[PDB]
Amino acid sequence: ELDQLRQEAEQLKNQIRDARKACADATLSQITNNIDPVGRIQMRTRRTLRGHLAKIYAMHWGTDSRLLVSASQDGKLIIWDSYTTNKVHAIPLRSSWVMTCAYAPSGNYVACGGLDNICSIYNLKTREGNVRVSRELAGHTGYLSCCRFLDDNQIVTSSGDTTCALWDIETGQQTTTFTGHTGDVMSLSLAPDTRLFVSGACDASAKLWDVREGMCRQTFTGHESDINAICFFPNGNAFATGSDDATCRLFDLRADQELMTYSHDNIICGITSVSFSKSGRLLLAGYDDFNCNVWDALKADRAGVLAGHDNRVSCLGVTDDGMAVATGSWDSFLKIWN
Amino acid sequence: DVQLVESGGGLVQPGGSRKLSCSASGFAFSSFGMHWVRQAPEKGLEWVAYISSGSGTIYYADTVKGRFTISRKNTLFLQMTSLRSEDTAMYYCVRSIYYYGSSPFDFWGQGTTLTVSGSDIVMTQATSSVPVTPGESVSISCRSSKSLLHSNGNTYLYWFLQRPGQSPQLLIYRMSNLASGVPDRFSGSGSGTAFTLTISRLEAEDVGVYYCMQHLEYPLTFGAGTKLELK
Amino acid sequence: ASIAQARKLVEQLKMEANIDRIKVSKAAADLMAYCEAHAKEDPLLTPVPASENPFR
Amino acid sequence: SAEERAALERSKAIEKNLKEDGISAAKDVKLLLLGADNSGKSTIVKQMKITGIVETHFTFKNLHFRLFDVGGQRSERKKWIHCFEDVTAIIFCVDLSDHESLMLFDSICNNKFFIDTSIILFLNKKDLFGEKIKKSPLTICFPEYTGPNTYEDAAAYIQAQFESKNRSPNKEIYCHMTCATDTNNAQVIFDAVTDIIIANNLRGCGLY
Amino acid sequence: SFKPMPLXR
Amino acid sequence: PWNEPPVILSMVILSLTFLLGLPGNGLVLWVAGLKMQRTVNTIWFLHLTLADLLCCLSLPFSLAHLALQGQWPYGRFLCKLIPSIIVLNMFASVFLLTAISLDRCLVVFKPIWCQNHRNVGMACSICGCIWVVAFVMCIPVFVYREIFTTDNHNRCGYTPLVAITITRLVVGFLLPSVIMIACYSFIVFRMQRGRFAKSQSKTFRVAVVVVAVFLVCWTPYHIFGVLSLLTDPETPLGKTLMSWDHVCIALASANSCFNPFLYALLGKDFRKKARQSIQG
Repeated sequence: ELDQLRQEAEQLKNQIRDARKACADATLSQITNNIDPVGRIQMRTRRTLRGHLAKIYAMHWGTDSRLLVSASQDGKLIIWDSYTTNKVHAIPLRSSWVMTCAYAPSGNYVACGGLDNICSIYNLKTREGNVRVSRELAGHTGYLSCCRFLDDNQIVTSSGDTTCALWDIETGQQTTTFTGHTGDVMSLSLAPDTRLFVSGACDASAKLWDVREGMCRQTFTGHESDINAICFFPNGNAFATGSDDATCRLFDLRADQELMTYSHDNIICGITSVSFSKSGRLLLAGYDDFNCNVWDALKADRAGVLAGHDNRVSCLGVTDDGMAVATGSWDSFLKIWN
Repeated sequence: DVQLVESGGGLVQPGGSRKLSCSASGFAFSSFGMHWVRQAPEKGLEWVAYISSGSGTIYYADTVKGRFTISRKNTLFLQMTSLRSEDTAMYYCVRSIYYYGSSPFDFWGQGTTLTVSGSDIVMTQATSSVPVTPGESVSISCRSSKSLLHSNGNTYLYWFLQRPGQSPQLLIYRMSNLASGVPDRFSGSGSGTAFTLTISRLEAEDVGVYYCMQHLEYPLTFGAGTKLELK
Repeated sequence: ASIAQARKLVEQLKMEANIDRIKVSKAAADLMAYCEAHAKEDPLLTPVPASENPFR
Repeated sequence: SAEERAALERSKAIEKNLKEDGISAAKDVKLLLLGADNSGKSTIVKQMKITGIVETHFTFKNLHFRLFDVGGQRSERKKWIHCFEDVTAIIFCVDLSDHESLMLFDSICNNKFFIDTSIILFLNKKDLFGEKIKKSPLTICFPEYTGPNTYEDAAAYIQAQFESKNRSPNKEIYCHMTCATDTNNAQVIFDAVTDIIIANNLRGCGLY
Repeated sequence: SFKPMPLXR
Repeated sequence: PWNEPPVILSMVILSLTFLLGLPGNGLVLWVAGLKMQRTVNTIWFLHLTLADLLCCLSLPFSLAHLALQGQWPYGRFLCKLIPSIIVLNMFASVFLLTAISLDRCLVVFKPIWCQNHRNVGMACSICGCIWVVAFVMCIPVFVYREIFTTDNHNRCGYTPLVAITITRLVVGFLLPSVIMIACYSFIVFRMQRGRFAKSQSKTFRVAVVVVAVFLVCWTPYHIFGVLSLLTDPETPLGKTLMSWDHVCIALASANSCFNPFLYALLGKDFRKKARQSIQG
């Protein structure tokens, strides 16, 4: 009966492909060919955050668009004041092999994980002054590649053991475990309503999970290599995935397929980070080629380049008000662009 | 638990000297700025000295400079010299960590009664006593000679509540932010120079004297203190 | 072992295939509408003058 | 700023601590420990004193060795092997008395992040290798192995097979044979690391 | 006496 | 202006030194100060290029002094300071070369020590002490600068000489040259023991070219300096020495422009950084 099940899976995949191709009546380019291009987008390094001494692997903005947490393999997580360049917190980590960091939307907590397979939640607003490890969420058997706070109490984490987990920080237990990826889940972005999230794994697929039910609603397989970054469109009805194939692609949740691909002939380095603008018109993608390219998300043409990093840019983030974009890089420098 | 116990207060002959310790426990003392705030038996609060984290910057009041010395085993010191007759007061120990979004002056010490035998921002609370009943709304007011709003947008007005027989508790910091643990019934508002602390659904635990303090520049100046009494 | 995995895979494929899909033209049209409705308030594609720029 | 001066003072205070901690961390020699499963990694890491990554740190002749055993990461290296691109050397352990190791060594010596990093190669279980040679010929593993079936020549052939998987001239492979009934592994690591340190210092000065 | 030296001596 | 071969040769050499030293030192200083990081290797290069750049900026003063054939138009303080800042830059360059060679030998004969007790702070402290030593060596030359007419114009110049010349010779040639040769010789000798036999052809060539450039830039200077003591003036044996002295000073100043192509630009990583920073 194994062969029958395999044939049923193959025919179901064929049916999904036929349904997705039936809805592609007109591509995104043939629709947005009539809009004026944004032209050149000249962004200048307004601030440079010179605090880290090793490669920066993660960064995250505060919901107030002023605080930024950064994670470097120096063993530190520094909370930055982007307006004044000041350092408000320097959090020493038990394990220096940190590959992700998150900032709670309330601003009271900071998450951090990496090669220790543990997501550590840090209390920024401790009554006793310093920052203390409120919780160490140890349930993953592989490296934690991403983590995002749903609220002060629950966090969704992505791990290199092909699983995504939803936690309850008060009890430290996996409320839900999302399974179905066949490769290391490398990226994760939560929707604006945080009722569902997408994860990009190394099997060149991105799955649309919903946190409440714990089931993979949709699967988007368009890439050719490992997906390194993922980010929702501001409306929450689309997302962009940047892979090691040196291309980042736009997917539609409702249309269930890709809308545009952002690739250039003179680009061969893979994507490391992808972020959208406040209105979603610009797609800022970080590259291993030491540069960040601004893409016109609708015209699929480069509107600018955020050059000025001496090594691969590992992270990128646009503030909630869209005022600025922060890029961290392997040269231990985080630069605010505007 | 966070605790600031101070000792070294008592009867001192005029012209002498006395050192006041401030033993801290339950918090990271090294990363906090420390203040000495004195209160005369019949008057309101009066900022005395401040020593920053790491003993970087030390500031003294106009009538304290030269005579006193603040230094910081998790303990802080105030080495007084040439104690006049006006130096008799209760001396409080205050922790005032400073970063972006921090809440300075959020914890005050118990206090020690020490009975001894020009261009500053003047902040005046015009009303000194208000009659009020529980369940009603009482609004306290305060003014400042200089605008407390800075170019960064923060207005540095602080509201403290000294309940009868207790140490002051921070209610509102930077004129609009409700401190940790303070009930939501307390609200702060103002515009540049004139500020108003609004209390809704007054309870019996909110009876006391309220001070307005500016943190725009040193020396920090306290208001006279609007005393709210029950019935 | 493998039979359970195949059964889970086919169940997941059926559930995914039983989702309603809108036209790609409609999906692109709503993206265009969102980008045009919020274009005036996007501080990155139209630079904000240094008076209102916090990073001046 | 008004009281942003105190925030700036705090920022400087913690920046000074960041600089001090970086200075303190720069003194430690970071070694990445690799090899196949049950290849003698645990034997050498449990003989020189002291669940994702296991860090074993020790001091030998005024050198702090930060040794990372990353064998517990049941995933693909390419997604986290760049975290270790700053290691001084790669300690590779091979079990003689047991092709997978050859493929792993070829992948890790020809990695883009490890072009200049040198590999300190360990060939454990020498005595068990000799006993197995006395029991079974070494031609079983290597079909193209022609030569005497003595311990010395077979062991040298294995070492040459391993040393022939590298191509970058700017790195050396230090091969040592251990019977696991010995305590000279720390000295072997120390002398190889001293050679690597002088080489990297010479490259940093442009003199090499 | 006087030994007019160059600039760099 | 008075194109005698001794002085026109020095003028040509000095103008070339300015022309290929101002951009050569400027680009290296810019790259190593802003484009590149502040590692221990870069500290010595940064300070050495600062000294060479200071020599280049003070070079048009020597050009003017040669052009006017003396006759210092400035005051007493200017003639007491400028031919002291010139010497300060010139010999801080030599001391920084010696420090570079010492560090190169130290990272090879004491590698375990050069990992624990070798930071950017130590390099910065050593460079500061080097600058202090150069200033201290420039005091005998800030004391004795005097102005007296003795001619139609007022030529500026001056134990007022034997002690300063002998101390300058020792501390600026002998110990620098001896330390440089010993350090580079021991680096070359050590590079013949394993993993370095493939090298010791590039390393030996680099060491010998560095020491050879240093010696051919700084031996005529000291040779003429010690010959001026034995050979009295007002005679052709000594008049020719004074005429040729401009060429010797020009060579010692030319080292300042030779240095960026021998120390900072041999670091292929810095080569790539400078290549990327030179476009646009």
